[PDB]
Amino acid sequence: DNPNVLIDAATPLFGLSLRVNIEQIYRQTIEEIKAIEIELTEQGYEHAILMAYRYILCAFLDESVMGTEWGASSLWAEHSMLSRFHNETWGGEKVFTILSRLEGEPHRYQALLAFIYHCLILGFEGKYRVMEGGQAEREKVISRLHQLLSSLE
Amino acid sequence: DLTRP
Repeated sequence: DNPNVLIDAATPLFGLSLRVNIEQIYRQTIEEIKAIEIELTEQGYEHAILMAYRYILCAFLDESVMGTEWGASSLWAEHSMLSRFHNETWGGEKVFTILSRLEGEPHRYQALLAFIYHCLILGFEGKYRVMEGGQAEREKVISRLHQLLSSLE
Repeated sequence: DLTRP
């Protein structure tokens, strides 16, 4: 399949994430995450891959909301996407743990790798946001991942 | 499971 399939499936959530009735957007986001999962399952995508995808999507959206001024004090902070879908509260470390595993089998996981690259260049920081020297280290991650994607042709 | 530890 095409390496952009998971990016394509996530485009409504990327737009949604970029502009962040708070209650409203919260609920539409929960519904859309599940709808995307169902759509990709129908297309025959592997459950384990879809759970890694969903995990990263949740962490991405949560970080987008926690970056705002109203985020940490809103209903979203109280019960985040990652908490509702994966029963975890941050995701900032585990996104990169997942990335490292996927990079152990990169041809197999090309589409999810491409998705993670897109998240990174859209500004996802995770653990790098609060790491000393984190901005430079994150740029090294992005450079390595671009090189990997390039080597997968 | 890719989302383990």
